[PDB]
Amino acid sequence: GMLPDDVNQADVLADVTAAFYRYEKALTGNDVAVLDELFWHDEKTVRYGAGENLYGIEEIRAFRLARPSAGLDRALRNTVITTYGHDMAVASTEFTRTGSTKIGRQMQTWVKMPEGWRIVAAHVSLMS
Amino acid sequence: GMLPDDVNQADVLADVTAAFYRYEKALTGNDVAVLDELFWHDEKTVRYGAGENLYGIEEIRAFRLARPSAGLDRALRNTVITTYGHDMAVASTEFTRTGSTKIGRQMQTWVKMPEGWRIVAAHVSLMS
Ligand SMILES: [Cl-]
Ligand SMILES: [Cl-]
Repeated sequence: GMLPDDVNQADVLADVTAAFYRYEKALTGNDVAVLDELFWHDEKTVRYGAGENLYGIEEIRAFRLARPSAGLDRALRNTVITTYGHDMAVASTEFTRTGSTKIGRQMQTWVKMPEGWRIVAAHVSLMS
Repeated sequence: GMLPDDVNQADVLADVTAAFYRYEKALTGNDVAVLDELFWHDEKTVRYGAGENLYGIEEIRAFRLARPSAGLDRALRNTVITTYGHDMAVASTEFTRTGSTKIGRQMQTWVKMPEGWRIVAAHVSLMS
């Protein structure tokens, strides 16, 4: 049960936030090692990206290596990080790019595993 | 703390799965009252839809009433529902519609509140 006071406990929110910005940096720099580190290592993990639907860490890894590295840098905007209790978080952000005209959105659900905070599901898309 | 045994406990998953399909019913039948009941009533709630970025339950409610009621029906595909401990879940699915050629994706993060299972963040989009 999630009680109202259990939302956004300062310390939980600091850990998750650092983790989020660390993922942000790995993503824009194409640090595939870390991008793999931060994702949950399981067959149930899901990543819906702009042009692909990926199920399991195996497919997400294939994706990562097959992905073009040019124009990965992006500016975030309207970022909302909300924690629930001591081991669950939702990071939501919009983003834009120097090249594009469309607006990007990214939603990620983080869970604290024994190995650390891990993204168990992510959806990334361009707004119509 | 989330150990491997805390993933997909039978009872928790049975509940969240039923809540997920209740929402599916409300969405396709445009049961705005239920659609609202099932979303978390808070300013922090976030819904990224195909063509809009909604922040807070008030913005989400406006959207429900402004939305066209025609063609809301859909077919689900590749649905994955994973629960974490006894009070968080992530439901992800693809979907298609009779008319369209594009593939839809929905991802929802559910938290069990005292009033019940509630979607705290949702992202819907068409694969580009
Ligand atoms: Cl896998
Ligand atoms: Cl609000």
